[PDB]
Amino acid sequence: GHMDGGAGAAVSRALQQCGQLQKLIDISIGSLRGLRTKCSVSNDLTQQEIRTLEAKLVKYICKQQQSKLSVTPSDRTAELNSYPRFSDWLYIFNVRPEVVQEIPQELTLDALLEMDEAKAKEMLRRWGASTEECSRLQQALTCLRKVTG
Repeated sequence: GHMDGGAGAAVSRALQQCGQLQKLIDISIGSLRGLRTKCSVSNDLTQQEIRTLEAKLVKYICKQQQSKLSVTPSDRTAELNSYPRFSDWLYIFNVRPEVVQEIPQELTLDALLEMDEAKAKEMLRRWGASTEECSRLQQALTCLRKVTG
């Protein structure tokens, strides 16, 4: 409710970065994409760069619920309403993609951000998140609803 209401010339700041640029999300995530599989790196400072890239990526994927203050959440686009993509979201903190593959296709982050934290904990725990694993996740999933907006 602060300049949002019409995603016209304001949508560009959420939409160019939705796909057109694809450097911010992909290139930053490529670094962790490598790290998720290849953890033998001789470059310590890059482990820290990657650490930044991960946290930074949340600002790119969840910007559409944060920067929705300029781009109406009721407008954005179907694509912008599909963000943050669970696949491109859980990969940032590792929310066990092993577990997310057990989730029914109708239920996605779309519905996860929609559910209660207590409820989500029990959902995740029913998909393979093994109790403490879920708690580790919950603390990171909460970042979504704490990304401002």
